[PDB]
Amino acid sequence: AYVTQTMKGLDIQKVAGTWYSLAMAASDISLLDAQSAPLRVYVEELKPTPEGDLEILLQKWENDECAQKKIIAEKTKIPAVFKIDALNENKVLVLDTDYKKYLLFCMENSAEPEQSLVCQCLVRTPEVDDEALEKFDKALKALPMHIRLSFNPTQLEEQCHI
Repeated sequence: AYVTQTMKGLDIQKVAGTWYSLAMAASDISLLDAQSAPLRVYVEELKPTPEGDLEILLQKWENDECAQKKIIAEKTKIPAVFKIDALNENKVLVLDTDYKKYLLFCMENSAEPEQSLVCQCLVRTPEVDDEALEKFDKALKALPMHIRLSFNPTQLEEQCHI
């Protein structure tokens, strides 16, 4: 069995500083509603707090702007579930990350958000390569996303559009 959750001992501290969004996708277009969607962001850099939580900032596509999203993520003691409590977020589930090479986690916020669950697999892979994508076919792609998004690694080396 190749696990199927967050890994136990999945310490977000193990994924700190790089996140490439090979793809971000949503289970229901509602978490993905909008040409750019609110929870459809690619990650530029993670800044793990001194060790209590992991504070990671990312880039967001706006018709013309670069909006930025806040991820404050603590599962309790802080391993892989986090409430980020900004932009309709309150709980994040990281199913994988640097424990395999890729990361799997979506944002959503408990009130009636499970129809808000949009997983994001951040990359680092042994290449900024669809490696997370094939593994997406399985990671977050392993599922039947209803709005699904994936970009190439070539631009992943650039922030926003510039």
